[PDB]
Amino acid sequence: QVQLQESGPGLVKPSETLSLTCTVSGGSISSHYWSWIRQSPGKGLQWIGYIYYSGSTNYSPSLKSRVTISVETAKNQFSLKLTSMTAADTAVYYCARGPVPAVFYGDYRLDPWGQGTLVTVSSASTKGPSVFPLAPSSKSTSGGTAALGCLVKDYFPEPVTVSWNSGALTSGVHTFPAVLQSSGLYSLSSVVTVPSSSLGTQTYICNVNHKPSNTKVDKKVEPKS
Amino acid sequence: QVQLQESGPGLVKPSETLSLTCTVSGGSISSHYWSWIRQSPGKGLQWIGYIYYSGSTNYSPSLKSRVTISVETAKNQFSLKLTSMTAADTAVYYCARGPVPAVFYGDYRLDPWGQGTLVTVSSASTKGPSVFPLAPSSKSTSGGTAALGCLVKDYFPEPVTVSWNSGALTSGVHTFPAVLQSSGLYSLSSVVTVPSSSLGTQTYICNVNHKPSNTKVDKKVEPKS
Amino acid sequence: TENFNMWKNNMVEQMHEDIISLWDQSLKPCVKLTGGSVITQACPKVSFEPIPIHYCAPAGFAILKCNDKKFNGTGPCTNVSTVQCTHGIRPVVSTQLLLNGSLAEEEIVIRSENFTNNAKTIIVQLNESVVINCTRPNNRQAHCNLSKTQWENTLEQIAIKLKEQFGNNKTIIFNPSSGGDPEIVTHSFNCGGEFFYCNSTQLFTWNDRNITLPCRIKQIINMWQEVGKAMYAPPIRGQIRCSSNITGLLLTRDGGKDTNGTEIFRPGGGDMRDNWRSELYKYKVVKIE
Amino acid sequence: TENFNMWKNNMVEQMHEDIISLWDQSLKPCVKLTGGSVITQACPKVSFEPIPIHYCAPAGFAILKCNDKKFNGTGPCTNVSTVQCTHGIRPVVSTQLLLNGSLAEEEIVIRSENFTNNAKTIIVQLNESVVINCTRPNNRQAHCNLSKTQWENTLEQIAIKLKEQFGNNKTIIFNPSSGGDPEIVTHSFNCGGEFFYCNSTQLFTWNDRNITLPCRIKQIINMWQEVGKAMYAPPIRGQIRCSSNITGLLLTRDGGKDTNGTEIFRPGGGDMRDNWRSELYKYKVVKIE
Amino acid sequence: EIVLTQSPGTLSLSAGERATLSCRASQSVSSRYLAWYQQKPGQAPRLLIYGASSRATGIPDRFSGSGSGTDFTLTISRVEPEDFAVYYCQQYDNSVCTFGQGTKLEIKRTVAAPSVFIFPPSDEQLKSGTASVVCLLNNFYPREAKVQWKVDNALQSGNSQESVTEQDSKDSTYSLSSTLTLSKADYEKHKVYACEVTHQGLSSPVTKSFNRGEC
Amino acid sequence: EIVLTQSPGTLSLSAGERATLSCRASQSVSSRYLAWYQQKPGQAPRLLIYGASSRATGIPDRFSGSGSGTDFTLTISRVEPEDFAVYYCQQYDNSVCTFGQGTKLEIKRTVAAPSVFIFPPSDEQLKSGTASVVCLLNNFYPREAKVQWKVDNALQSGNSQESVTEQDSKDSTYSLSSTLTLSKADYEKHKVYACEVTHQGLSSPVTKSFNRGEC
Ligand SMILES: *C1O[C@H](CO)[C@@H](O)[C@H](O)[C@H]1NC(C)=O
Ligand SMILES: *[C@@H]1O[C@H](CO)[C@@H](O)[C@H](O)[C@H]1NC(C)=O
Ligand SMILES: *[C@@H]1O[C@H](CO)[C@@H](O)[C@H](O)[C@H]1NC(C)=O
Ligand SMILES: *[C@@H]1O[C@H](CO)[C@@H](O)[C@H](O)[C@H]1NC(C)=O
Ligand SMILES: *[C@@H]1O[C@H](CO)[C@@H](O)[C@H](O)[C@H]1NC(C)=O
Ligand SMILES: *[C@@H]1O[C@H](CO)[C@@H](O)[C@H](O)[C@H]1NC(C)=O
Ligand SMILES: *[C@@H]1O[C@H](CO)[C@@H](O)[C@H](O)[C@H]1NC(C)=O
Ligand SMILES: *[C@@H]1O[C@H](CO)[C@@H](O)[C@H](O)[C@H]1NC(C)=O
Ligand SMILES: *[C@@H]1O[C@H](CO)[C@@H](O)[C@H](O)[C@H]1NC(C)=O
Ligand SMILES: *[C@@H]1O[C@H](CO)[C@@H](O)[C@H](O)[C@H]1NC(C)=O
Ligand SMILES: *[C@@H]1O[C@H](CO)[C@@H](O)[C@H](O)[C@H]1NC(C)=O
Ligand SMILES: *[C@@H]1O[C@H](CO)[C@@H](O)[C@H](O)[C@H]1NC(C)=O
Ligand SMILES: *[C@@H]1O[C@H](CO)[C@@H](O)[C@H](O)[C@H]1NC(C)=O
Ligand SMILES: *[C@@H]1O[C@H](CO)[C@@H](O)[C@H](O)[C@H]1NC(C)=O
Ligand SMILES: *[C@@H]1O[C@H](CO)[C@@H](O)[C@H](O)[C@H]1NC(C)=O
Ligand SMILES: *[C@@H]1O[C@H](CO)[C@@H](O)[C@H](O)[C@H]1NC(C)=O
Ligand SMILES: *[C@@H]1O[C@H](CO)[C@@H](O)[C@H](O)[C@H]1NC(C)=O
Ligand SMILES: *[C@@H]1O[C@H](CO)[C@@H](O)[C@H](O)[C@H]1NC(C)=O
Ligand SMILES: *[C@@H]1O[C@H](CO)[C@@H](O)[C@H](O)[C@H]1NC(C)=O
Ligand SMILES: *[C@@H]1O[C@H](CO)[C@@H](O)[C@H](O)[C@H]1NC(C)=O
Ligand SMILES: *[C@@H]1O[C@H](CO)[C@@H](O)[C@H](O)[C@H]1NC(C)=O
Ligand SMILES: *[C@@H]1O[C@H](CO)[C@@H](O)[C@H](O)[C@H]1NC(C)=O
Ligand SMILES: *[C@@H]1O[C@H](CO)[C@@H](O)[C@H](O)[C@H]1NC(C)=O
Ligand SMILES: *[C@@H]1O[C@H](CO)[C@@H](O)[C@H](O)[C@H]1NC(C)=O
Ligand SMILES: *[C@@H]1O[C@H](CO)[C@@H](O)[C@H](O)[C@H]1NC(C)=O
Ligand SMILES: *[C@@H]1O[C@H](CO)[C@@H](O)[C@H](O)[C@H]1NC(C)=O
Ligand SMILES: *[C@@H]1O[C@H](CO)[C@@H](O)[C@H](O)[C@H]1NC(C)=O
Repeated sequence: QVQLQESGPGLVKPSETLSLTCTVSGGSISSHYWSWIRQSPGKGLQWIGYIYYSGSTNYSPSLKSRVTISVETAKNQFSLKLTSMTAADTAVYYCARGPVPAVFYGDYRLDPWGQGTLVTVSSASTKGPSVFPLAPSSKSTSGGTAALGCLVKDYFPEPVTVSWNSGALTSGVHTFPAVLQSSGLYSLSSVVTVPSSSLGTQTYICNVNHKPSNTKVDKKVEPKS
Repeated sequence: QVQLQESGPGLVKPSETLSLTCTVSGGSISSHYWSWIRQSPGKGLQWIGYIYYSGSTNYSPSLKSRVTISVETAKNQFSLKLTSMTAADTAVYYCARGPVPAVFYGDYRLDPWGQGTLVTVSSASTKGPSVFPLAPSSKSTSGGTAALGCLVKDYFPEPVTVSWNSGALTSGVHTFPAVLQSSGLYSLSSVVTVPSSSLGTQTYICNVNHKPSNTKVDKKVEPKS
Repeated sequence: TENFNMWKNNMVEQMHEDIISLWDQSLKPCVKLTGGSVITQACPKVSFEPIPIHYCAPAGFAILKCNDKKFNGTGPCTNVSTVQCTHGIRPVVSTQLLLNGSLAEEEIVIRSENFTNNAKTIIVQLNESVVINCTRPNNRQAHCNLSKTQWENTLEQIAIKLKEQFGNNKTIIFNPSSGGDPEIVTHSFNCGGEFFYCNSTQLFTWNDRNITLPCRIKQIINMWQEVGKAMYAPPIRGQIRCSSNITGLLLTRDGGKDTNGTEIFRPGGGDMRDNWRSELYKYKVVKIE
Repeated sequence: TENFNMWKNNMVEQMHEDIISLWDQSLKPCVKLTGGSVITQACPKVSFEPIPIHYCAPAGFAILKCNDKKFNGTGPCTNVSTVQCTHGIRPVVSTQLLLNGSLAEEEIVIRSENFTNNAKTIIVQLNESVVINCTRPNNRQAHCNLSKTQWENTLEQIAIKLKEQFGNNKTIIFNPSSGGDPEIVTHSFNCGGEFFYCNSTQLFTWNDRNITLPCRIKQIINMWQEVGKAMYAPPIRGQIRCSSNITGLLLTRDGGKDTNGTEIFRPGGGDMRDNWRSELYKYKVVKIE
Repeated sequence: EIVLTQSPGTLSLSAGERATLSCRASQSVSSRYLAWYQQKPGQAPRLLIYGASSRATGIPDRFSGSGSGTDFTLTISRVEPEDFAVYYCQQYDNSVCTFGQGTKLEIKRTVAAPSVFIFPPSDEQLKSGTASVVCLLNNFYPREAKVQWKVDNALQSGNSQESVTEQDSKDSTYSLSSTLTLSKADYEKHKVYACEVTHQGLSSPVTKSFNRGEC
Repeated sequence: EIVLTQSPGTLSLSAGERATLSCRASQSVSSRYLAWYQQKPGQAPRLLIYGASSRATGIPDRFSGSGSGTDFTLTISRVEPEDFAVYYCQQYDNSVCTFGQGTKLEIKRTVAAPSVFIFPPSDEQLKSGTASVVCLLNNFYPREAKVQWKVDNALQSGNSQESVTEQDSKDSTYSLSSTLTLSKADYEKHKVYACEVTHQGLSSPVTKSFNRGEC
């Protein structure tokens, strides 16, 4: 099926401009309309504008002055350009097909979407996380199931993404929203619960990704004894 | 072929109204437009208005206030009505088909016409003509051809129409324009020329018609000896 | 208790208007445009051909469709559905013969605003269509062909419907149209802005295996063209497909003192409004409240 | 020394505009009129069907028609007649398959704004038409039939013209269209304001007579207006049939690292402007002075 | 509303020559709506040309129409003796049909002397108390001629009227008649009633006459 | 330009119940142009309904759309645990595409007590000069709970932060983590590190803990 994939700087300095790129696969930009949409944390959705594969564009009025949407059908992608970024522009940016149908008798809707990219407007530098194990207790509930995890500490900006044993282990996993430490750096933890019996044989590695800093870390979590 | 035939009072008193009727034969009023047109003596042609067989009409602006054109398709004729006749209204009145074509892609023109009727506005009474022979001279040119005719005298109003031997004899005939005698009555003569040899055998009768007075006269013209 | 009068139905007048417009529209040339924002100067011209058209009521109004079997066209109607639009009609410009129209539901049906009134036209609606082929001179003299025994058959069927209407103790005769405009006298008709005129003497001389009608082709010939002749000749007019379905006739009856039990009929009745009338007869526009 | 570029020809954009208008026009209802002088309230609506249309230049302008045999569509043209209007075109709304169009003068002809650029659509113009009859369920239901051995024949003929274009040492394969809008993926098309969608998987799976396609019919989800049951439901439109002539295709070619002498083609290419483009390719509007 | 102005008020030529009559509209006019008509004396007008250049049926092809916009032209290639008529251009526009004031076409020919005849009043009329004597000038050209009545050699005045025909259709000539009108009384107190005609086609003035009582 | 106002800001019910979310436009709007979207936490929105009442493909039929003109309604017949999401109506008109502010759908369920775990700082991290102690409250409901850190029985304040998950997709519960953050120095001058949790699902406050140096 058709799949979209945004990509671009997680971080952007104040007053400077934003550039993003959505990449299509499974389908073709040809014949279709393509939109960018953004959503501020906790806030609602805001349509930015679209471009016809032809090249003609149409922007949201309240943004018109600062927006540029380009297309490169040859390489099968389209792009965003946002001028004079400010804190108010910090958001998740999505690409999506539509909302206008290819043909006049088609249907009006935003379909496939992207995953979205979190863009942060800040002068602060990028900083990679430090990962620490949350060693499982031989006490906690060694009759039944126990809990362990990873402490991802002191990184900027957001986000990070954890998985376990390369995403083999998925259920019983909780990754917490990050918290902003007074140091101006984020920190979160991800945890999972597993039958105590398994502690001895099964091995556990969390896989931490921090794209903004090009960091990929794999920390082995195990019982301290 | 299609033939039109006007008919109505030769004479109309001042301030009174005029009524005329055109009668169609060879064709049908149905589907067609029908016009009345008038021409004053020596003057030019003036379109009065028309009626669609449907019944809708259209009058000349300078006459609108006084004109009524009716149609009676049942009997295959249409009619004129002119209000407040004055000397200025004395004219020959023609009916004619058109000028608008039956269908939108037809041709615009006035065709077949009528013969026209001469209408005279006057308080004077109608008076029948008196006809007198213009006996041929045994002198004039009794070697070759001689001339004879009819004197149509003291009639009103116009017109009269002469023919010879019931229109068998036509060539060599001249009928003169009428003249208005100080008596207020018209008078004209019609003449014809014929080989002298024929005077003895051939017989000559002029046929005088004065419709306004319902007069038809046939006077025998011959040599006085 | 619902009234219909096909003979006073502004829908007819209205349609005629539109057809006329469609015609003028097809003659005017493109007006050159102005402003820095014009795509091309090329303007679209729709050729003068039968266009599928519905007629429709605005909100607060509606169209009544009479559905009575063999409806009189005038008077009350019992099975009257109410609709928003008429059926689609591809109206054909013609005289004498109604073309490409609707067929009488069951058997031949005739209609007149009055039958005693010989002035009023009679509209025939056939229950069985009659085909007729006509061709542009390969540019082979313009003409039209017709199934003879099929046509003669039709005339007989019509005669019957008239005997019924005028007392069947009478003899029916068809004569060609008498004097009138060329279009009225001939069977004329549109074909892409070119008009055929056809000697239908052979079509209307009937009493008690195919027919060929000779035709002329009057062309557009202006207007709005003076001092403008720099290009070539027409585009798609080599051998035009004009062939069609005869679905009706316009007739008128003679009325002289000396016609006894004997009735004469002829080919062309009224104006073209009567064409539209033959399709719109079962409809009426009316207000809601 | 005369230039033509069918791929940048505002006439295409312009025509598309008009077709769109014709569509909106066909959706809006009648606006009630005012004034003591209105014939009826019934306004004429022209149904959404292929209308014969010429395009024409205003005075001081003209249209150039390229007449070169098997014209490239782009570049110079030698036999260029200058005319006032285009031929009449009855444009058909569709995807994948071009319908009721002009046939290639001699043999199959293909065109693209670039053949090395796989992004650019390829327009096929057939020299021999392929018939296709389509029917609706009277409310197998809602499909289309096609001469198999005749179609397979065509694909082969096309493959040849591509081998010529891309070096005939290559193998040609046809695949159904991949992901996209429903209309783009299926072969969809208009039929009086109702739109067919047709699974053309069977049309585009080729290698080395009757074919039936499963179709669905989408009725215009009336954009304008609502709550109109004071009128009931609309049956008499028209009814038509969409049995028609396939005179072309829109294709696009795949471009992956691992395709060797082997080329894949699929059935949907660009937007509908490309439809118009296939008829208008040999024309251009230009100014006089 | 449009105003049609015709080409020359009067136009006069010989047979065989070419005639050009123009018609000029106050405004611009479509050719479909312009027509020409021919009116011979004593008759209704006859449609000559419709749609500017279309020849009415039955009309001799020596007539042709032309022009457009504002200026239009009727043309007769080879004038005939009976092409003698008044010619009107007409148009229909804006629901109104107007004519030009027409162009009189006159024919030129060779000089022709009249044949003169004189007629005594009939006995029938003398019974009435009035007497009419008539002088006929037959088929002559050109138009200017002069009659003189003499009664017993006394020249008459203000007691006679005369009338002239329009140019002939075949030969393009005129004929004239004069009528001396007396009361029976006066008529019967004179013997020689004489009519004298002077015309360009007569080397010497011609007198026809008679005697009352005698022939 | 149009403004879309959604139904109840927040809407909260149990599984099996029927959910009604409305969307009201500042003006009148054609149904072709109205769509609904479902956004689960952490994900992009998914098209739910297009053309007012047309179900997007793959979407469970327990969703339906309705309404026209100004008022539109998304309806879920039988709410599921993972129907937990924010729901947006959207329209495109006049070249502009707007959304409502959305309706948060929350799920009601039975009270559930957390499972508590405590984590000592790693040796790896102690090397860094800072110590993080972590308390995990797992799968509990409702949301309101309270952690208390005690170091050698001394109650802590302003030296710990906590974070909570969104309701679960399967069981609709919350999980919470608190982080006590000390410097290596401070951490190493206390033995009993204890975490106390009070929650409605606990008849009595639960305390997990450990000793530094020991387990
Ligand atoms: C093409 O399709 C045919 C019949 O469906 C099949 O036999 C052949 O293997 C295919 N060729 C390819 C893709 O190699
Ligand atoms: C009216 O409808 C009824 C059935 O409801 C039917 O019997 C009748 O024939 C219809 N039309 C006429 C001719 O009255
Ligand atoms: C048929 O016409 C007559 C008079 O022409 C009228 O009285 C009657 O109502 C009509 N019949 C029908 C079926 O409406
Ligand atoms: C059509 O009507 C005619 C005349 O009323 C009749 O002869 C014929 O049987 C009917 N049906 C056909 C064959 O179309
Ligand atoms: C029908 O026409 C006849 C003949 O003219 C007439 O007498 C009768 O009144 C007409 N019927 C009407 C008008 O109702
Ligand atoms: C032409 O007329 C004939 C004779 O009726 C008819 O059978 C045929 O269908 C028409 N069309 C063509 C293409 O010849
Ligand atoms: C077209 O050419 C043909 C010769 O086939 C000839 O009739 C005429 O010049 C043109 N057609 C008509 C009838 O106008
Ligand atoms: C009769 O019509 C046919 C086509 O319908 C036509 O080709 C033929 O010329 C016509 N009659 C003759 C002369 O065969
Ligand atoms: C054409 O019409 C004339 C008169 O209308 C007629 O005399 C002639 O016979 C007709 N031609 C044929 C053979 O139909
Ligand atoms: C049939 O019609 C022809 C027309 O030419 C005519 O000569 C003949 O007398 C008619 N026969 C009858 C029965 O009236
Ligand atoms: C009647 O219908 C046929 C087939 O639809 C069409 O080709 C023809 O042009 C129509 N007739 C006329 C004269 O318009
Ligand atoms: C004529 O009408 C019939 C229905 O009676 C229809 O099937 C066909 O399309 C038409 N044929 C022609 C020649 O246009
Ligand atoms: C009129 O009656 C006459 C006898 O009076 C008779 O010939 C016929 O029935 C009628 N006229 C004709 C010739 O049809
Ligand atoms: C034939 O029958 C009609 C209808 O009743 C009747 O008027 C008359 O007796 C006959 N026709 C005439 C008027 O001769
Ligand atoms: C074919 O295409 C090329 C590139 O667009 C062009 O230069 C050339 O003129 C074309 N050949 C012709 C004239 O068919
Ligand atoms: C252009 O037209 C001529 C005829 O005048 C034709 O023979 C020639 O083949 C054409 N030129 C080219 C190169 O196509
Ligand atoms: C049309 O072209 C194709 C190959 O290009 C060929 O199969 C066909 O025979 C050609 N000619 C015809 C019959 O139109
Ligand atoms: C034609 O397409 C190819 C493929 O990208 C490219 O190399 C060439 O530059 C294209 N022509 C253009 C874009 O001018
Ligand atoms: C159309 O739908 C109706 C349901 O009301 C049904 O009776 C009919 O069979 C349907 N048509 C088909 C065959 O799809
Ligand atoms: C083929 O198409 C025709 C209509 O064109 C249809 O009647 C038939 O059912 C289709 N397929 C089959 C089963 O033959
Ligand atoms: C209908 O479609 C079939 C192909 O499926 C074709 O053979 C036929 O010509 C088409 N139309 C007719 C005449 O039935
Ligand atoms: C296929 O094209 C290639 C060019 O890449 C060429 O080397 C080879 O000769 C071709 N294959 C043939 C003709 O067998
Ligand atoms: C229907 O289309 C789908 C994909 O759109 C395809 O997988 C399937 O094979 C097609 N079915 C038929 C019967 O053609
Ligand atoms: C299936 O296809 C043909 C077209 O060739 C179509 O006309 C008809 O419905 C069917 N005929 C056959 C071959 O069974
Ligand atoms: C193509 O033209 C034919 C004949 O005019 C028509 O029947 C068919 O519906 C047209 N195609 C479409 C779907 O517009
Ligand atoms: C297909 O096209 C041909 C000519 O291009 C035409 O004669 C035929 O009627 C068309 N088929 C239909 C009716 O769709
Ligand atoms: C595989 O395909 C490529 C085309 O991209 C071609 O150049 C290559 O020669 C092929 N592999 C071999 C070695 O045959």
